[PDB]
Amino acid sequence: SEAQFFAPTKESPYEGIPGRLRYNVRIVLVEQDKQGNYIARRDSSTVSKRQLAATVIAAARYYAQEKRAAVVSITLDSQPGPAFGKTVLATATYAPDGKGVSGSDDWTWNTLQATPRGLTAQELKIQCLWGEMRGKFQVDGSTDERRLKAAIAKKLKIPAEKVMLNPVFPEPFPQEWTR
Repeated sequence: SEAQFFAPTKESPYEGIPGRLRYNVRIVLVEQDKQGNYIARRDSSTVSKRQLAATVIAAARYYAQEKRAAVVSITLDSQPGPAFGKTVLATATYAPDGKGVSGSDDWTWNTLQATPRGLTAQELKIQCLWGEMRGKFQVDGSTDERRLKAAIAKKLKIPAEKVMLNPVFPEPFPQEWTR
């Protein structure tokens, strides 16, 4: 039920609401390799929903303190990559003063989401191939999923019914987990 090692991939402020700084951050799970270097976590399928939630909760609390932000949004991605080369594993928005994003809301925590588990090395590889190859499979402004699924399947020598960008959708997570 503890937070996992993470590294930010993107950080940006939003000051649209006068006197209420928002800080939006995208994070990924990391691990140490044999050489002691940090890399994108190879397999997160054994990471629980509770651990994914604890990671975004801890990151939100960290950034609120460090950037002196009134509001902090954290998105945990499956791995580094383009928009369609990764998926959301967990999310959390934190407003320490209990006034939400607007400054007149009545919440401290919102947009609490976490997938039931992380992804396997194979699921992560499929996502990476999806992101790299999809540009060659554009037909009338949309991805030809049938042909993209088949080309990944042929490359990895696996069935096409195992090929998808999002193998596991996020779920809400309880408010009591943030206490």
